[PDB]
Amino acid sequence: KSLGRHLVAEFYECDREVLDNVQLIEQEMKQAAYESGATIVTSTFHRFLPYGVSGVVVISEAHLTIHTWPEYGYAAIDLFTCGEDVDPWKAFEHLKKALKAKRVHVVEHERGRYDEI
Amino acid sequence: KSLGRHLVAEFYECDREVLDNVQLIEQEMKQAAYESGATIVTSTFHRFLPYGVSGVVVISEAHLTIHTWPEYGYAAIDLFTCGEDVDPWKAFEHLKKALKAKRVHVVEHERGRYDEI
Repeated sequence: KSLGRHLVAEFYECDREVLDNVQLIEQEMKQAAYESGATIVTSTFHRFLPYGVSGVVVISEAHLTIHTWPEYGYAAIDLFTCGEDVDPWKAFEHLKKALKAKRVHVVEHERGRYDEI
Repeated sequence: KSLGRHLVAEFYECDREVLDNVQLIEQEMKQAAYESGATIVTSTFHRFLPYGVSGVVVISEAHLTIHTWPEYGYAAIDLFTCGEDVDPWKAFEHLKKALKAKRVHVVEHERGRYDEI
């Protein structure tokens, strides 16, 4: 149907200690990419004091990104995967559990629809 | 009304040679980040084989990403920016021009709505 599947997710009421832990966030993001069966290309995570954590796990022709706002218990997550063998929802599940999100809103986009290309 | 603005764009019928030029793509992506008013934290580009370029420019609490499919003249672009000072539509303009897309579809998402946070 499409080259890739992309989940644009809003995570609310997360564990704020976790959202402010850059080493833990990177760990859980890499674990999520593994759960989805994705192949990791590179991974870069950082936390600059005035903010929360930001990071990206670049995968084959796609990416998993996260930007956290500990002060609001909120996280902006994007799970973009390519290939019928890579499931964005597996990454979503692991992350939802790891961040202890109590409320989520997710929009799923078909990136590169075959009838559009 | 929200922490950030997010453009999910589909670029069709792009200059396939540009889509497969990893150095040029990197230049236009960082330049697009400049024109939008964002602050680049880091960036990482990789070329997919036999064809394709992947890249992510991490900015303050956000990101700009691109995944190209030269064999289809298609590129999946994401322009997520935070702050009233950064406008994702400027990056879009620069990229539309750089890739010479002849048809584009863009969805704008509000990431982290204040009324939800």
